[PDB]
Amino acid sequence: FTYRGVDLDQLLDMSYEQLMQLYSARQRRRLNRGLRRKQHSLLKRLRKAKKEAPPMEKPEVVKTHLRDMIILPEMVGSMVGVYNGKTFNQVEIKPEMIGHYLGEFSITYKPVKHSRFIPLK
Amino acid sequence: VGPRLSRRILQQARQQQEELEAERERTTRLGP
Amino acid sequence: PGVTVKDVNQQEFVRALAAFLKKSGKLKVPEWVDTVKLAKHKELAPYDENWFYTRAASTARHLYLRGGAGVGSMTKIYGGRQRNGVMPSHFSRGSKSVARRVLQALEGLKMVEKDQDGGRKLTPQGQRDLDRIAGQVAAANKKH
Amino acid sequence: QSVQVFGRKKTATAVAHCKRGNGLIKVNGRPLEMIEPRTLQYKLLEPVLLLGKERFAGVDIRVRVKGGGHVAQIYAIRQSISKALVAYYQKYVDEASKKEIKDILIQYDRTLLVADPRRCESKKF
Amino acid sequence: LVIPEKFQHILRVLNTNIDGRRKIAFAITAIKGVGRRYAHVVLRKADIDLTKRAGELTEDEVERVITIMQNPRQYKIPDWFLNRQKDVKDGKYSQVLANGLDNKLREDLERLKKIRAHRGLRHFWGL
Amino acid sequence: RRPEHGGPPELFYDETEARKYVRNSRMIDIQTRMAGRALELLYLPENKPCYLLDIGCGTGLSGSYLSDEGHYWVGLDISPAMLDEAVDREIEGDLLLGDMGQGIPFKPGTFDGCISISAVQWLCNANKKSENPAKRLYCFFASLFSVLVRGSRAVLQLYPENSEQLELITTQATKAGFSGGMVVDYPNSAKAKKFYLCLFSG
Amino acid sequence: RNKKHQKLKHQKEAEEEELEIPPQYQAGGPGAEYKAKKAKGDVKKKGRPDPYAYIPLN
Amino acid sequence: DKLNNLVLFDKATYDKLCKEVPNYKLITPAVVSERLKIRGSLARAALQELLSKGLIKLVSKHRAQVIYTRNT
Amino acid sequence: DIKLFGKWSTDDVQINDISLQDYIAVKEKYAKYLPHSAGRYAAKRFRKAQCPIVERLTNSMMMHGRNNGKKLMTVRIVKHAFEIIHLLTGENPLQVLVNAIINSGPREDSTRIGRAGTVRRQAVDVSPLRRVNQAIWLLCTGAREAAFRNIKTIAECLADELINAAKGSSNSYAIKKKDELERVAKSNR
RNA sequence: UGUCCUACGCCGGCAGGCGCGGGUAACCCGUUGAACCCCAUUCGUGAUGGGGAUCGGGGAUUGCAAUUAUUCCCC
Ligand SMILES: Nc1ncnc2c1ncn2[C@@H]1O[C@H](CSCC[C@H](N)C(=O)O)[C@@H](O)[C@H]1O
Repeated sequence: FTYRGVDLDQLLDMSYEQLMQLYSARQRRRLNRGLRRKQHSLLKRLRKAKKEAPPMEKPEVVKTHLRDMIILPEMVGSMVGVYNGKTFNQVEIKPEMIGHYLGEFSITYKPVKHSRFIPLK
Repeated sequence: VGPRLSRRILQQARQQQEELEAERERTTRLGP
Repeated sequence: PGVTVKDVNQQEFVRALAAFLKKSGKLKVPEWVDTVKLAKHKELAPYDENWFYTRAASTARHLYLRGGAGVGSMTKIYGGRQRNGVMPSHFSRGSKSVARRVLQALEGLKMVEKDQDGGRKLTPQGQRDLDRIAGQVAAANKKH
Repeated sequence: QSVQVFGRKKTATAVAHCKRGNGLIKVNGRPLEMIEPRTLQYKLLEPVLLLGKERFAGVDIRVRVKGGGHVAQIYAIRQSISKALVAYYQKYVDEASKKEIKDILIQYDRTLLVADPRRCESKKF
Repeated sequence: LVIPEKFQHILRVLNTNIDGRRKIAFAITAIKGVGRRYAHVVLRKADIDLTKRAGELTEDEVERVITIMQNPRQYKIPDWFLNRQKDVKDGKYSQVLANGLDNKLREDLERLKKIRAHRGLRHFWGL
Repeated sequence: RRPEHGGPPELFYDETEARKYVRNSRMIDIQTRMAGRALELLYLPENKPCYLLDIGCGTGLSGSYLSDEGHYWVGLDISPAMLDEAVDREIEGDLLLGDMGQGIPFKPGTFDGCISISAVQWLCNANKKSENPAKRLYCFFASLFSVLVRGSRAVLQLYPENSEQLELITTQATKAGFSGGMVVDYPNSAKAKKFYLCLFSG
Repeated sequence: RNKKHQKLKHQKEAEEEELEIPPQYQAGGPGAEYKAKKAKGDVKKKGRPDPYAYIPLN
Repeated sequence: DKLNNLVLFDKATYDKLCKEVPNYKLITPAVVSERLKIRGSLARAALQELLSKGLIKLVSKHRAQVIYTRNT
Repeated sequence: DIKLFGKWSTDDVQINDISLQDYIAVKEKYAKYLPHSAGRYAAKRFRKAQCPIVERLTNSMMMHGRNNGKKLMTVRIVKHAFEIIHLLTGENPLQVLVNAIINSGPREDSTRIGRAGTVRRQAVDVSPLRRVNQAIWLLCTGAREAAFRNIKTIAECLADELINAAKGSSNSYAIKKKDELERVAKSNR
């Protein structure tokens, strides 16, 4: 795997201020406006859930409503169940999921899935 | 004619008369 | 008795003035003179690859006719109709960078100078140069 | 001696000033063979082509035009020019000459001395 | 004028048939991945007259046009002028024309499918 | 406003009109669609190659549909240009340049069914002085009744401009021996207002 | 105003048919359930097939 | 059917136009295009080419319509 | 002398039909430099008969949507068509237009009448003003339907339509429409 | 119509940024340099330089928040 020519290890080493130079324009604008208290809270929660995970299989489920959360490179490998309005959907955090919001991975609507008269006399 | 058209015509005629009549540092020191 | 710019056909004036400015060779042509659309409502690049000379000549003529104009006035003047897809068309101004570059190049020719009341206007060099080339065009057209 | 008249179309208004001269005829500082639409060029020269250049040989007229569109501006120009000539031959030249001039101007085109009373209608609630 | 003796009616450029009985700035546009504007700038960067027809170019001008086409950045073609500016896997300013566009669209849709985002799932439910 | 109001059908549908007819994309779609409902409304023997009569074939649009269904047919048209372009489309069924109001020239009891798409509204307007709307309609309907195998249904898609048109058509049909009625599929719907005079001969 | 136009256009259709009927007897021998209240149009039903209109000939 | 007007001059077409065009009593890009099977740009360019040799008389010129005639 | 377009003489123009003399206004009182006059010619009945007939043709070229109001375009078309007509036939295009209108006007037409279901055609005569109107309208329609998708300019097709209608040949759209209208009116006496 | 309308200068190719002024108004935008139109160039009857939808990538702006594309720009 590589993202904009940059591998995951130095992505985790990559700083917050010039992480915006590989992200997109909406992405860069959002990171310039700064993450609020809920996003930092869920960052701490994900880091804690990754903390006491046993080192052989994936950590436990973290459930949230934060659909406007962006996937950051530190989240890669977390088990996040995001709300769609009715239920929670659990998703892997893959390395190539970096540029997309969390709310894209829990669709809030179901797809739409939708005898002639003949006279005898 | 009516108000607006006559007003524009009067301004045009006044400006034309002025620019036919047409064809330095202000006096900081009062004395000659 | 001297023939004035206002007494001369304007399109032949612009053509001869562009030829004169290309002949002088003192215009500062930008590097991106090839790779730019002149406004956002355009679709293709101009076919006339010496478009900078014609635009500078037109700008000099416009500043002769009505001075005190800045960059925004030049963007209004060469603005046009944008066809907005399947939406109704609208009016969109010209690109500000092209107006700024033609104004600064004509200023670097000593052809155009700033004024206290606003943007750019003509130099006396500019006025008599336009009068001389207008005399040339009037001789080439009215006397023939 | 000099006069000043006006002519008009829907919203295009022209003011013509008429003075003694040699036959230099100007609108906005430009000759009448330079006003932008050549397709209506003969609409500009109609008093010239009817009345002859000899009757224009001793007069200078300067017209300032504002408002309207291209066609309306041309019509205001020709109306102002014809009214200026009529006014000059009324005030300072004999009456009878103004009579045949005003006549021939009427039976060619009646609008050359009177404005057209047509304008855009309003919309009501 | 008249026909030259070396007029090529159909050119084979990037596995694409090019009708020689067309202007060069639009015969290049006939290639996928090249529009009117990009064809105009690549022909102006090659110093080639745009009044001149496509079908009777010599081989040297055709090869120089192609070398500008797969190498825009080396010939002062600006960075903002390209199709794929910041490629998601390996960020480099590029211009894919014939088969690269179809392929790179295919793995774009495949990446959208494999992460199960809304856009990929919706577009592959669309057919 | 209406093609029928223009005047004589032959003079109206000239070479220019014929060219524009096959060029019209709506014409193709709506006519094939109407011919589908026509073949369905008339109760033709199921799984049986039928023998229908195209009273108004024109460009052979309805005719080509019958050819695809495997039903052999014979065309009838007053427009020479339209029949020329129909044979240029190479339709399977035979054609015949004749007038409906004049009379269909076939043995009584020959055609099992008859397809008429937008052609009977032209018979209610006397384009000439000799032309008599009532008589023309009656004669056509009587001939059709006989020509049609006694019992087979003759679907008649029409575009009435008023009630007088429909009234005339219905009376001249019922008194000629034609029994049945009219199926107005989607009656409230205006873009789908399809009047089909279903007329069995028995 | 166009609604009354359309409605009694259909009424004149019906009356002219009903006045055709008696001389038809002498000299010789419609979407009501498919109307939508909320809107102009033609709504499908489940018990009955797609909308139609049968006016039999005598 | 589909028109197949030529984009550059063949030998026979060039010869017949150079010996037939200066007497039509009507010279216009459209008419020479439709009677010589020539695309309009090539017909236009041939027309100012023939005007350059003095064989063709211009009577009026416009951005939409330029019209010629024979010399004598 | 007053000449159209600075070139075109109106003294030799004659009308060969006595019906249309008072309704085709090309004479010394109606001789104008341009077909652009912007007069109030439809504010009262029969006023438009005194219009110059070139101006009527110019006003009737402004048809089908996009071309509405584009009168300078149509006077350009008229000027180029007159030049093409002169350079083709060698004779004054004003007489060509007058003859085309005369040969293009329907002299006998039909009227749709009806009582109940019986819709028929009754032959009636055509007034000279309506003769001029349908002649102009059919000439404009003939030119417009003639070009519309080919290399032929609107001016060339317009010139060809006036030339062939002045000759009375069957290739013109207006002549064919007049022939079929008169044939229907003759068959509906 | 306007305390958000904006003149002007600089940077960018464009969306757009920075600074410095005017306007609570026939005072400033604004002599409201609008579009059709006119002139000149290229295109030639070809679903084509007509037509622009739907899509891939990138940039910017408004907002706590733009994902199911707020909007704008370029290819
Ligand atoms: N009296 C008559 N006799 C024969 N054909 C007639 C007729 N009156 C009208 N028609 C025909 O009615 C046709 C109208 S169009 C019919 C074609 C049909 N819509 C289809 O494409 O399948 C014309 O082709 C015309 O020739």
